[PDB]
Amino acid sequence: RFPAREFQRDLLDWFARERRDLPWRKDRDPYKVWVSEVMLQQTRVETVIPYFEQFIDRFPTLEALADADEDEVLKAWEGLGYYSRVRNLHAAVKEVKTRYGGKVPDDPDEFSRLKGVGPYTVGAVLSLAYGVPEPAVDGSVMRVLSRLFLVTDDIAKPSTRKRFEQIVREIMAYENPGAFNEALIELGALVCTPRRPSCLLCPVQAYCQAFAEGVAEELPVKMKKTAVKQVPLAVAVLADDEGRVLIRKRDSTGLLANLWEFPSCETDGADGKEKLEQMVGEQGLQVELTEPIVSFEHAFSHLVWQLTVFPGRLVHGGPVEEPYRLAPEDELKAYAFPVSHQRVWREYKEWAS
DNA sequence: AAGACGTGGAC
DNA sequence: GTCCAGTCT
Ligand code: SF4
Ligand code: NA
Repeated sequence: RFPAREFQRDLLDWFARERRDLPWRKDRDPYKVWVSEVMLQQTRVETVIPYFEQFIDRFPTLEALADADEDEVLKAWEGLGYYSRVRNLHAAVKEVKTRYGGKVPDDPDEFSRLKGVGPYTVGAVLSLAYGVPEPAVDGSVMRVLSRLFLVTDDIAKPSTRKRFEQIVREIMAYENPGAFNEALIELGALVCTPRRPSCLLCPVQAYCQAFAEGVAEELPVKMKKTAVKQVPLAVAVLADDEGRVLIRKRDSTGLLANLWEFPSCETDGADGKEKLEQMVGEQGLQVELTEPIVSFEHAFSHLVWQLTVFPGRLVHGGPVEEPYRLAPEDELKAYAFPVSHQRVWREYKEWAS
């Protein structure tokens, strides 16, 4: 029904000619392939490249990552977003070392069991690093296959991904699965792009039903994103006479987990300075707050923070208890802060000067 | 199933 | 402004 060999030949030959020389493509070490694949989840290649180089220089082997402190690993991810990815990777490499002696499982079922590894990552790492013929369907590959085969099912449904995986299992080049899987990904990045695909240059134009019917710009089908909640947030920047600043570590469950922040309160529409003073008072801390110096927004995928920054002076009436920490200005650089709170500090320092 | 979960480009 | 670059729950 489908001329698989003709398709594979046109695809893999194109790939050998156009493949980009990306940093994680220098070899097939499973640890390096796995790190790159996790960083690339909902993150563009050009964004990842500098993070990857810095991460692998700090954590050159799987055992190095496993043996590192969680705060050092989070700092190496700082700014990349979706920070549970790195907490899950860190737990997963620890299990690979403790349990499997440091060798990344080559069994799909075993690799699939590690935290942060789902169907795409299983297929990506095992096909590239070990030759295992598991499909590696990400959103780009879903777009490619939805066009090639004129599939109009919503690609957000998990069932749709399962259908695409079966398609790949039938058309795959079982002789070189890693190259086949990489080539579909590279086709989606360089040719079969979300808007204005370059169908006239495409190596597999011969086999594309969407091109035949003239509807490539209309695939894949995907539900429009649900609007997000708006969340007002009040943030205190508190310094003592010696210049040190009060920061606190977020809880390990939920939004921006285990990152550091300036003390803050979801006002839920209430007065900021009032609610902020109640919260700090609950702790050795005597604090008087200033009028707000700036307000700005910060987007997440699922909500938007509306931040207002309030300066204040801290006088020590007791010890600073966890989760809080008193940090000299010169030491703040050592802590991993979300981008929102990086901006809080930037705005505080511009106002001060 | 569908919401939680960051951030930044390209239109 | 919209859309795009997976996994846990
Ligand atoms: S012909 Fe166009 S729509 Fe079809 S796979 Fe190639 S770039 Fe995509
Ligand atoms: Na998993």
